Amino acid sequence: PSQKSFRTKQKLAKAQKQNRPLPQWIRLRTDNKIRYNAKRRHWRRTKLGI
Amino acid sequence: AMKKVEDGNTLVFQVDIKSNKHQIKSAVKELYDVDALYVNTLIRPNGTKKAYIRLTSDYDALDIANRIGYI
Amino acid sequence: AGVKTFELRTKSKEQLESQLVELKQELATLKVQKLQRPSLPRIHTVRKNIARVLTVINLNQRENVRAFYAGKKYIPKDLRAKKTRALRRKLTKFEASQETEKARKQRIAFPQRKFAIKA
Amino acid sequence: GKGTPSLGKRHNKSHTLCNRCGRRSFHVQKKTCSSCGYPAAKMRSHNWALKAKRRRTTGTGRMAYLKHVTRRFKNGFQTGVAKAQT
RNA sequence: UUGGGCCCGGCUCUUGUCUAUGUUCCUUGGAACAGGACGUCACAGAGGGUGAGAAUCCCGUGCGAUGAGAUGACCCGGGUCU
RNA sequence: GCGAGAGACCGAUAGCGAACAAGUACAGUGAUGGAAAGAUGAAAAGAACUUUGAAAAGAGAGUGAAAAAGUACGUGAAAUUG
RNA sequence: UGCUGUAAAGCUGGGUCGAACGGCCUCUAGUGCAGAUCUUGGUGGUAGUAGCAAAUAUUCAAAUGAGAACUUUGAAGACUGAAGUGGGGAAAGGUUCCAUGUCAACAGCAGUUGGACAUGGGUUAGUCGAUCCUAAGAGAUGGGGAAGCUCCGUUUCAACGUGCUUGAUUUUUCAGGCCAACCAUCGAAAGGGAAUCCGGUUAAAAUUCCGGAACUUGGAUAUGGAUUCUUCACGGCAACGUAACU
RNA sequence: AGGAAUAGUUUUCAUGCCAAGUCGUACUCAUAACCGCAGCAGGUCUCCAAGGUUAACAGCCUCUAGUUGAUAGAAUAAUGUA
RNA sequence: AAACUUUCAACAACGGAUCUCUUGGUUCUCGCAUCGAUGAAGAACGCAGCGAAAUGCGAUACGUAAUAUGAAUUGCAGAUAUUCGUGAAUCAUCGAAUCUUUGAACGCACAUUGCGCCCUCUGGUAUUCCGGAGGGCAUGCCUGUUUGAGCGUCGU
Ligand SMILES: CN[C@@H]1[C@@H](O)[C@@H](O[C@@H]2[C@@H](O)[C@H](O[C@H]3O[C@H]([C@@H](C)O)[C@@H](O)[C@H](O)[C@H]3N)[C@@H](N)C[C@H]2N)OC[C@]1(C)O
Ligand SMILES: CN[C@@H]1[C@@H](O)[C@@H](O[C@@H]2[C@@H](O)[C@H](O[C@H]3O[C@H]([C@@H](C)O)[C@@H](O)[C@H](O)[C@H]3N)[C@@H](N)C[C@H]2N)OC[C@]1(C)O
Ligand SMILES: [Zn+2]
Repeated sequence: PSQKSFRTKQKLAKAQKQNRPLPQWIRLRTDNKIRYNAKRRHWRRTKLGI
Repeated sequence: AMKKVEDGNTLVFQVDIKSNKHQIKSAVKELYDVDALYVNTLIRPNGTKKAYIRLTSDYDALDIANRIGYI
Repeated sequence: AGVKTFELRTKSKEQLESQLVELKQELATLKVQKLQRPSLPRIHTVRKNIARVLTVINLNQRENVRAFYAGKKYIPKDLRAKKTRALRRKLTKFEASQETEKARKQRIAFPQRKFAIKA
Repeated sequence: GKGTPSLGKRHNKSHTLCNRCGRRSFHVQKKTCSSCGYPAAKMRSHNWALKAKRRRTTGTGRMAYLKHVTRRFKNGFQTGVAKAQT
């Protein structure tokens, strides 16, 4: 809701930060295994459970 | 932000999340030798704090922004 | 590379504090230039210079207090030896070596002898 | 009406976030965490739940202090500083 | 029959430095670490690496040598003054 | 728990649940529940350039020992299909 | 491609392939599958089949584009019909908001469109809330149980003030005096509660920004006024009035 | 308790001076932003409320505002559903 | 006779069996004794020139000092970075520090980034009002200090 606690909003800020695709320069590093960010989240599919 | 600089004599800064309006006013005074008419604060959706600082009529925000170096 | 620690320890507390002010001003200047270049590897150097000056100030003042409490019965807890909680509760060498006079007399009277067999 | 219609009336949280363990197991009305037992002094654990012990135990976190005890013991819990060589 | 205060060693622990002998010729192969020939070292032919099964290319392995530090009423071997 | 050495043990549906960003992803109000998933090549040399196509792609070409190795990548069975 | 064995099986030709493997004498076992509504994974027939039919309804032209029943603009025909298909909120979600790009997957047709994908931008308060109060209730504390985790008690069998006021004194010490029945704390974004309005402004914020005009609380403190020689004001029969008026 | 004679008030009269911290604030609130595994005909608290007809905030038509969404095309047997 | 269906063969699919391996597991043995109010284990949130994880770390934030060592790091970029040297890189070593918000978790409270009080310094004309910096205020119990209470009680 619009009315929200500081603790909740801080959790929501971190959730936005982790919802980004891989930086593509990572894939160029010597013996890199990560091809994509496997920990993405969409707001309508999987809920944050706060 | 720079539109607010050009019009409302307001400087826009990112500030430490723990600071209050009194500390921000004192800090801009000590760093830039300006006087704030007020400080309006805001915690952004990414978790950092933004301060809207309007300078008194004795100061020109555009000149201070040129001197600080980001315009 | 940045400021050199062996050079910092020669300085006084006044010269260190004025250098810290100028490094902070320089880091602020680089963050402004960070808005429009926007890649500044120089920032890493100045950040670590601030860490070194802050370190040298702290270790200077920490040695003043160690000299201030040297030989005192009670000294601040962060200057006391920190081994482990259990080791600090253990009896000191003096306390562990305490002997009753009854036990001391018997130890002197009957020490372990030195001996061999076949002669 | 006990299925899909009743499932529409779920908008009051029974649990919120626990300060001690952070799980969303802090029961709002009982003011007790169902996971770690906060605010009791002891952490909640049971021998009938060994897998719960695995999830939250020594070594699942950072061990910011115990990490270095075995190296400090190995040197006899030294005091002082290292000496430059001749 | 005899107490005690200390110095140096030993032992104990931790730790630095150092080490034998083919990358010779021919064939296959992208690559020789394969096969053949001729050898070498070996108190070392454990193991790993290196473009395929490598004692001999590299790290090690085996054998020793030589230094620095720490700790010990509650370990002992000599010396020093009460 | 910390440090080591091993085995007539298992070899990716096995062996710990986990050989991998595994107590992860995900589920549940909660206590709890809890996966799947290893291998191009010696080396990216990861296909410049031309051409058809809106493009994805195709066809030539090119690299490589091999493309009957093309990041849908070792080998590549059966069911099933052209 | 054949050969051997009654058989379990063994050997061989051709193709594919790329790093280890076999015969014999013995040892040993987590040692042989067609079934267990077996387990995990994979794949069929069914089958281009059932079906994609509630909520009145769409049409012409242009623009864009490789591509338009489905996008945008214009024209029109309709509907919700203020107990709305309008305009806002609480709970819940958490960036879905906005602009720009953008179509592999998703939107059970399509897609140039999108709550999708990518990159950025965006949430401004003394006056709106929270914050504070107590409600049902929850719950520390001297304590009394319980082997104990803990249970019970809260007007709680208790020596329970982190008290307050002045006269000031600086000496940061005093001198008194007044009381201590009650009061840990938590418990409402709908109860109680200090105080803000209008106009304008953005791609996206506004009772928060800009312009103008106010208000409340806490503090300091100067002028003006009022009061006092009848010391702590006058007037009105009265109800009561007043700029003040220990 | 303290207060007038050429002196203290009193900021419950007027005017003037200073300051007001922290967290929330975008957007949805539903036949697609919540819960029902989903963009599900279900479920989910509340405020504002125009003209005509009428007893009426019912039904029916309309203004402001908002939508024109729900795969589509061609035909119109049987048997269905309404 | 085609189509269609069925059987086989070749090639191509679908799928991931087989074979080969293995910084993992599993069991056995040998050795050692070291968590925490000097704030642990655990939690949250942050930190990089370009990072979402994992790994590391704490506003000194993929780290500061020190000791050792001796030329890198590397995906790209880049020193006001370096090479016969107080010198690149290094969780090599590690004895000095830093160590947000918490947590037994300690001023009170905590579904709040809510609310006090004490001391020193400091800003606004200020012992009181408003602001900033630093340092403090939990409970049970022990020893001691000091200040006290009770006709419990001695003496004068
Ligand atoms: C890019 N897709 C990834 C892909 O990396 C995949 O890997 C498999 C890989 O595991 C297989 O490789 C396999 O090789 C052997 C053998 C069966 O081949 C297996 O035993 C082994 O598990 C596995 N490494 C490889 N043959 C095909 C890839 N798509 O792993 C999962 C995935 C998401 O599909
Ligand atoms: C013989 N011993 C008794 C001892 O039992 C005790 O007596 C209590 C007494 O204090 C209580 O009474 C007390 O406590 C209650 C409280 C419990 O509500 C209070 O209401 C009451 O005012 C108070 N006097 C009484 N209700 C019970 C007696 N056994 O205390 C008094 C005593 C003489 O020592
Ligand atoms: Zn918890």
